[PDB]
Amino acid sequence: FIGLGQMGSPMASNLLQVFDVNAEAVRHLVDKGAANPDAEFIITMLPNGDLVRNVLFGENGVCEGLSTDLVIDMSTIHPLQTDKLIADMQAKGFSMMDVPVGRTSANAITGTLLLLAGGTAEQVERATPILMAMGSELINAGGPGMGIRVKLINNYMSIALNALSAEAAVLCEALNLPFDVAVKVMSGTAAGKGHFTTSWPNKVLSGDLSPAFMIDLAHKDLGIALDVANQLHVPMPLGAASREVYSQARAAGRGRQDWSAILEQVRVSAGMTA
Amino acid sequence: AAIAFIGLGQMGSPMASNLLQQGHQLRVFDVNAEAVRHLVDKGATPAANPAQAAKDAEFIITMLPNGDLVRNVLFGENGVCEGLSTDALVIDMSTIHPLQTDKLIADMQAKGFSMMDVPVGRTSANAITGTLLLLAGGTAEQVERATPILMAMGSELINAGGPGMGIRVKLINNYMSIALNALSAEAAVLCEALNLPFDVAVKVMSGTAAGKGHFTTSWPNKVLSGDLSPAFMIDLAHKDLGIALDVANQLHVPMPLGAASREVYSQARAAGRGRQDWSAILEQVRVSAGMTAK
Amino acid sequence: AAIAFIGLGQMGSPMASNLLQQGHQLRVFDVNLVDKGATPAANPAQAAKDAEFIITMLPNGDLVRNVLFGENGVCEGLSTDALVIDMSTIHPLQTDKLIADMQAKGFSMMDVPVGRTSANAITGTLLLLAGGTAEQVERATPILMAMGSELINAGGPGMGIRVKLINNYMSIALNALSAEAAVLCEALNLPFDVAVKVMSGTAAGKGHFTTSWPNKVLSGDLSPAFMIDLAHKDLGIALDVANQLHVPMPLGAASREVYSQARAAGRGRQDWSAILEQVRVSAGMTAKV
Amino acid sequence: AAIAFIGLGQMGSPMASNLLQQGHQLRVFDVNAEAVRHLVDKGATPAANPAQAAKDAEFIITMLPNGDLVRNVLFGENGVCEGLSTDALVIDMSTIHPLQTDKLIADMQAKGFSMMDVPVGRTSANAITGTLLLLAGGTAEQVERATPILMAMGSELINAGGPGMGIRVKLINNYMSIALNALSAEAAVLCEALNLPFDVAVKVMSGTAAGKGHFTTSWPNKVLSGDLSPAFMIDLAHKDLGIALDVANQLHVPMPLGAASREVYSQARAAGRGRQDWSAILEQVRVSAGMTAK
Ligand SMILES: NC(=O)c1ccc[n+]([C@@H]2O[C@H](COP(=O)([O-])OP(=O)(O)OC[C@H]3O[C@@H](n4cnc5c(N)ncnc54)[C@H](O)[C@@H]3O)[C@@H](O)[C@H]2O)c1
Ligand SMILES: O=S(=O)(O)C[C@@H](O)CO
Ligand SMILES: O=S(=O)(O)C[C@@H](O)CO
Repeated sequence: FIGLGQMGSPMASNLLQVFDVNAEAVRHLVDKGAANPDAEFIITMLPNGDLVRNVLFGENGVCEGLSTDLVIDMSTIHPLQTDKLIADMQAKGFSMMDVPVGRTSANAITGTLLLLAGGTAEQVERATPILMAMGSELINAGGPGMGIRVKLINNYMSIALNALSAEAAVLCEALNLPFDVAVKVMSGTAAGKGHFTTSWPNKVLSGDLSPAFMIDLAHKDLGIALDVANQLHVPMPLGAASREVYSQARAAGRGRQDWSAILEQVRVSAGMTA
Repeated sequence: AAIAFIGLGQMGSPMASNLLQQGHQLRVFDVNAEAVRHLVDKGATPAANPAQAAKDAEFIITMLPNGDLVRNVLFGENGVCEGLSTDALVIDMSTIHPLQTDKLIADMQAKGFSMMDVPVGRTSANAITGTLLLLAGGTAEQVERATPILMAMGSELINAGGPGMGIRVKLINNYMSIALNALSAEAAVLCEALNLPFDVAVKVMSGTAAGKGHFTTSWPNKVLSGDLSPAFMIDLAHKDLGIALDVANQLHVPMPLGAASREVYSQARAAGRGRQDWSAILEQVRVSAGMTAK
Repeated sequence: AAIAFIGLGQMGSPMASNLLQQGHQLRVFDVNLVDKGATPAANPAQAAKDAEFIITMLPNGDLVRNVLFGENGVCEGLSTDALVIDMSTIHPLQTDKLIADMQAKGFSMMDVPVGRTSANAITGTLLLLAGGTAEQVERATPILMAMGSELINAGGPGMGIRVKLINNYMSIALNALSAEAAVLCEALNLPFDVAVKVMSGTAAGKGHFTTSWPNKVLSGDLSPAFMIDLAHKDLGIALDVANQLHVPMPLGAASREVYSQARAAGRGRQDWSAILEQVRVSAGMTAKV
Repeated sequence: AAIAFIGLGQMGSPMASNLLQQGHQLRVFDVNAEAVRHLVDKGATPAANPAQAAKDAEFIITMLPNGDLVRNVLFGENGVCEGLSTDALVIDMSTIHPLQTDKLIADMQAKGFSMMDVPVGRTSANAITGTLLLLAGGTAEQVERATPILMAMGSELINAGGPGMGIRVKLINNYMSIALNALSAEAAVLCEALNLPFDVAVKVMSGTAAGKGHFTTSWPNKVLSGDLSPAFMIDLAHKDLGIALDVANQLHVPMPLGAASREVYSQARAAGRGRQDWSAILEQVRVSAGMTAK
């Protein structure tokens, strides 16, 4: 176990049923059961992909003391950094898999993390028994580097959504609507349940852009929301940006398409095809 | 009961159709005569204008595209006001500006008339099957009076808890879902650009705040309880957002909402919230809007 | 000349005052100048009776319509020989509709909104942004030069409001961008005066309109002087630094996603002036180059 | 003088060409052998790698796309450090991350070598004519030593006032100019969508802060003098921005920078700045960045 941070410390604690630069962190794990990296499994849980590399390949690195018999990076790092590390370890005969975790440090404590299993379909079994104690659910990401990839998508979505949710909630407060009422409504719609499993499956994801809710009408409602926010001085940077995305969809002739067609617009914007 | 229905559009037409199916007597108006004709086939009496539609109706329903057309249908040349009785109840089910709704409810309360806001959640497919989400504003008395009529058009009613609270919860819901659609698109195209099957992303996000939202997950026992002690620190959220935007920018997936959201997290860091729970972003947006800190 | 003036606000009041000072005869109305020689009127209609020129200076295009076409409106008192001058800053499409709805009833209407502040309204040194026909601008110029010091022929009906909006959009948004650059400057402990000296030698301080654009994108030449890929990369460095120093840069952040869209569309090796072409395509216009 | 020049791109090539024209001896390296060949025709000595280029050079110039390629050219396999003397002066004229520059200047100061940052303002058109703006970081001694070499590539030099201050003022300049290009595009396309000739817009904007900028017009005697009394009120600026965004949204001209800018003005209004001069936006962005109000 390399890394005794907000996630590392409780994860290692659940295993006890070790190296870190902070001697106090070392001391806390010793009083629950190494100066640098004959173990079957190396787990790294470190803040960035540089520290992971410097802990595997640096002066007094893991590689110098590692056996030819899975290294599991559970860190949140750059996917391309993960790909290069898995290849640079595959180059020297060693096996490396990416198993980052979903959910927070509260779930790390209770061993109820979402385990986001990258690496080979075979390789998942080899580490799976060990890591299925540290989380409550495992998702087969379906290849090397797919673990960190689905972690990034999930974290992007949840972190940005928090900012958007804040704008909606303070506009709610500025309009003197109890938040409890907003939440009750939004829990029954895409607002609370998301579009991924509601508006998208039978429309854009099925290649059907025939309208259930038209982009023009969505665009118009966004205008009302931004007028209200601007008269009540609730800054809504995400709302403001989102209206200009809808505006781009209108410019491209998608005005009478279903709102799920925004997905197709962002695909075109990224230089993808239909 | 005797109902006037003005606005026979994608929503209006099947809503009015469900009222007739439930044995109500409808006077219908809309500028499109074909829309009028579809409801007349189904038993509605046609009216030449809003005034005629409103004559001796207990309930006046408007379903129109904006608050100006609602005003011009209530107060304009041959308006609802000209044919309305002081005993009737006006239900605007339109999505319009909440402050336009407040002014219309007051300008109808000024002339002895009763007006309530009952906008709807869900689409035209649900209007057809009478399974709309009914977002009932107006007084508890007005909601009780109107509920029997409303339950012919929708399968669920939510008491929004006052005049104008119906349109407000509609606006908050629609703001959230319309903007979220744009954010969801950024996540899905970054997913595709990284060659991750989308079904895998959705499976993962369905188990976290990404798919379940923050309102009922990260918020209740943290910021909404006045506890800002970190479960997930703003600085770490800020860092992960940076990685996402670096990747998107290397793969040329434009993420305007992500990019804006990082500058919100940056503002939270500048204000000393870096070691607070990510739910503290709510407190940052409240301060940013000139509200008193909780 | 015989003038009706409707709207005696922060701008209206001193503008009408300068018209009287220049020996014009004013009928004035406002919902809330007589000391200074104006005849008061009970409503727009009365104000308009036997006026050659009707001036409106109101906060929005709805109040302009309700003052021209409403109960006791200007149309009620206007002659077919008179000229309506809306000097209000309102929606351009609202101006177009008002000029047409007045041309429909035999009345003549031009847009002459004003640039510069209420200090300039007081001294009669406003920037006059003269829309309307060449004839209407000639006819109105003598009246207008009593309220402003400089007149710009916008070159048609509705072009007055349009050039006001474009100018004000550009300057108001630029203020926000300039702020981001200046605070990042301070966060890096670079004296501002040094940054300004440097930026005065580049498009940063001189702008792109008259520097990098004329001989590149505006000439249909997209061959690089400065490549979009490198511009995109520099924006990345700026946002990383700002994010480490907690200087929020919402305009920078948005701008990088615009450059990112230009890269997605295959413009990475084009000149940075090609961003104009990208925004034209984004707005559903036909590509020029 | 004996100069090593590594990076013969859109900037590098003509800069090195101007050094040869001024009778300096250049050892040139680039991964593109055709770029090497163009400067060899003009009198340059080709080198197989950075090391060879650096052997017995008084001045080492790097002009590369990013700070990683600069490091790999200075410290990599057959790097500049392998052929560099303790007597030479390394001048990175690249646009890279300021912290990457600080680390490179320190990692070269650690091995007895001298390194300074002299990035350039203006484009490759100015590189060709030797009229670059030279943004001289490093010590005043290093700037004096390098100035005669530098003045062959640029027409003016600005003493940025220390190591790493060259790249810092380059970043401020480049941030401003790159983002301004995006904003200028929004204004010009809204202009076209409204069927207003651009030349008319430019004539007007040339007489205001739109064309002249705020730094030297609206800011000096207001916010930069500590005076926030209005010439143009934030509320009025906020209103005009709203009209522009309504028009753009009706004509489907996407204006992401405009839309973001209005939310900045909105934050200024929430903070009580509505009746302050528009120059007070500077003070709002300072507060947003956690700086003390001036
Ligand atoms: N283009 C401008 O207007 C301008 C002006 C001022 C500053 N800058 C900055 O100056 C730098 C150079 O810009 P440019 O316009 O010359 O770009 P460019 O891509 O035309 O020049 C880069 C050159 O470096 C070469 N190169 C890349 N990696 C190399 C390596 N490891 N070893 C040797 N050669 C290598 C490339 O082949 C190319 O010839 C960048 O940092 C840029 O942002 C650009
Ligand atoms: O993935 S989420 O649960 O939204 C965030 C948590 O994983 C913190 O890293
Ligand atoms: O200095 S600017 O004219 O803003 C751009 C050019 O120098 C490229 O770096």
